Amino acid sequence: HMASMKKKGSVVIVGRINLSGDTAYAQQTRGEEGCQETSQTGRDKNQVEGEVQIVSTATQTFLATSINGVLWTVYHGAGTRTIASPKGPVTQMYTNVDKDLVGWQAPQGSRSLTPCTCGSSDLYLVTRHADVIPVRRRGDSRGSLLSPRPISYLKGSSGGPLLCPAGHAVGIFRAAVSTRGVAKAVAFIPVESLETTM
Ligand SMILES: COc1ccc2nc(C)c(O[C@@H]3C[C@H]4C(=O)N[C@]5(C(=O)NS(=O)(=O)C6(C)CC6)C[C@H]5/C=C\CCCCC[C@H](NC(=O)OC5CCCCC5)C(=O)N4C3)nc2c1
Ligand SMILES: [Zn+2]
Repeated sequence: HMASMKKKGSVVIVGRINLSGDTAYAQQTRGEEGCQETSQTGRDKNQVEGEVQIVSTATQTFLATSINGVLWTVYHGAGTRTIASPKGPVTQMYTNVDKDLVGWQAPQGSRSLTPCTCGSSDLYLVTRHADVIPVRRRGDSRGSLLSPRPISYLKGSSGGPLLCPAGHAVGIFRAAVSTRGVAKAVAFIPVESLETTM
C-alpha cells in the first residue's frame, strides 16, 4: 500500500581508479556500511577525485566515468537512480535505456576525460581492478580483447572507459561477448553517442 511503499537509494561513489602516476590502482573511499547509509540519505560529504569512480547501490557495484563534465554510467547498473552528493541526491541529466546509458553532472572535484577525436582503433579498457586491457576497435560500439579472459574479470566494470593511446575517452564499457565463459570482445557506448546526447 502507499503508506508502506519504499524508495530506492542513490548511487554512491565508494572509490576510484587512480590513473594519476605511472601505476594504475583502485582505491576504496567508503566501506559497505557507510555506502548503505549514504545511499539512503543521498548526502555524500566525501571528497571526490579522478576520472573513473567506483560506484555502488544497495545490490550492485560498477563504474562511472567523467567525460566533458558528465559522470556517465550504464542504465543496467544505475537505473533511474539519483547519485549522492554533498548537497543531497542529484537527479540524472541524461537517461537512455536504448543505449544502456545514464549521466549526472560530474561531481565537484572530479576530473573529466576529453572525448577522443583521434579516430584510432588501438584502445585501452580500464577495469574496476585497475587493469588496463588492450582492446582493438572492431566497430562503432565493439572491440576485441587482445588477451581473452574469463568474464569474471570484467564483471563490475561496466561504466568504465575505453581510452585511446592519448588518454581520451572513446567509449563507455557496456557488455561482454563471451563463449564458454571467456570474454573475446566487449561492447561499449561510443563517445560520439554521448556527444550527441549532450
Ligand atoms: C535494465 O535495462 C537495460 C537497458 C539496456 C541494457 N543493455 C545491455 C547490453 C545489458 O546487458 C546486460 C548487462 C550487461 C553486463 O553484464 N555488463 C557488464 C558488467 O560488468 N555489468 S556489472 O557492472 O557487473 C552490473 C550488472 C551493473 C552491476 C560488463 C559486463 C562484464 C561481464 C559480463 C558478465 C556476463 C553478462 C554478459 C552480457 N553480455 C551481453 O549482453 O552481450 C550483448 C552485447 C552484444 C549484443 C547482444 C549481447 C552482459 O555484459 N550484460 C548483460 N543490459 C541492459 C538492461
Ligand atoms: Zn584520442
